[PDB]
Amino acid sequence: AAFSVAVCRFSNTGEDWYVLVGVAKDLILNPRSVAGGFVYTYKLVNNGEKLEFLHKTPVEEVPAAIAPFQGRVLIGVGKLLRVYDLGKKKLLRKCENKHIANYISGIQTI
Amino acid sequence: NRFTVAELKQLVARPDVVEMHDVTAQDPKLLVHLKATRNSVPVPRHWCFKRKYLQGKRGIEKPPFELPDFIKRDIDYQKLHDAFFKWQTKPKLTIHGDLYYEGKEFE
Amino acid sequence: IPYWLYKLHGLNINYNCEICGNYTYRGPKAFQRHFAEWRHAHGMRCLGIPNTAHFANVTQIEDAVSLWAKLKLQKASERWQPDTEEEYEDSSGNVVNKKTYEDLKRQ
Amino acid sequence: QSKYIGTGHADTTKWEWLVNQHRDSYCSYMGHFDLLNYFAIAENESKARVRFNLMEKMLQPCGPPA
RNA sequence: GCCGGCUAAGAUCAAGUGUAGUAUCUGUUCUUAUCAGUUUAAUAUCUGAU
Repeated sequence: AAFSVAVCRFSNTGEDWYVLVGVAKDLILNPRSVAGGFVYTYKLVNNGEKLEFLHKTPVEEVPAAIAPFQGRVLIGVGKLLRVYDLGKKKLLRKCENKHIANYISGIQTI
Repeated sequence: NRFTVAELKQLVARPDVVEMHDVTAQDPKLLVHLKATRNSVPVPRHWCFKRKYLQGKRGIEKPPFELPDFIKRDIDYQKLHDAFFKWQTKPKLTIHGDLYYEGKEFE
Repeated sequence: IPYWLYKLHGLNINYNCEICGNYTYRGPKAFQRHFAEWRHAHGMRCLGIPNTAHFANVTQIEDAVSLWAKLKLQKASERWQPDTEEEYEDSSGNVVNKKTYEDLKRQ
Repeated sequence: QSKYIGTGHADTTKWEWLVNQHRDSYCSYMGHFDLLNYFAIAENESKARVRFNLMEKMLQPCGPPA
């Protein structure tokens, strides 16, 4: 599936623009019964006309947001907001907070 | 014929706002779930008290209504609206759910 | 003396606070008061469970331990969400926590 | 008939409250436009399809002891 | 109200006065006790035995 997209940089990596897309897996609604989620990290190949499938970081909840929080991918999966960084094989959980009320269906970047 | 005060307090996922008298209702789980609202306001403190919140401390010792300075500091032409509608102070009271208790002002 | 007042205010009743030194309190008025006091607080501190607001209406041993365990630091607010992913490989391996990668990079 | 239909009273059961909740929450779905053109985008069905589904769900939704 | 208490913290029976309605006043008792049932959010109350 797919429910979010962003094009941000990474302070750890270089200035190469990196895209991060969300994906659901068996997110059957009515009744709400999802199976999993994933985040695909592309390198934005072709200077904007392609994308290299770098890493598919899994998650036990359907992600619904992504945004650069001071140079980090702030993804809100279910009821948990986690700030991830550049991962050679998967998005590293640089920080986490599970104090979301019911579902994180958005995020802002102040 | 109902869940005990501990069984009905451990089965729920938020016993921090559990009440002893609430466990004897007809649907304790439903009441516990409804009491777990995000930012609601529970029942007042006069649920079980039989003093009506006025008979106990019936000897009130304080002024009835102090004149606010937002309007006090032909009646007035260039200063009446220029002191009440111009030099007005915003009343800073409770925001959302400070339900008045019995005293609620002395403590 | 006031037997009618005793039956009205809630006299002729007690409450067994086992965690509060197995004390014997009064009626419902002292029932809740027995959970927030000096003797009950000292008993809870000597038992090992911290004095939490969720454990106010609790009055037992096994139940107190179950509350101190289940209501302890759950999965939420973990150990800072450790995710180091040291540069020992630069292309694979990220399960190293805040201490594993430190020891891997120190030596 | 139309005395107070829509809400119970002092000893209304939780199931009988949620039943009225869903039965009066779908009428705001079959009648309202934003909450009807928004559900036909998620389920990816036409207006008639979603409306007939919601109408058939009004038999005894929320989990009926029938 | 005064420095936990001095029984002005509650319920309830009979009578008087009066209103469209709410009410107002006088005189009691208050189980000092136990168990079972009804009931009350819990008391209380009532229903029976001792």
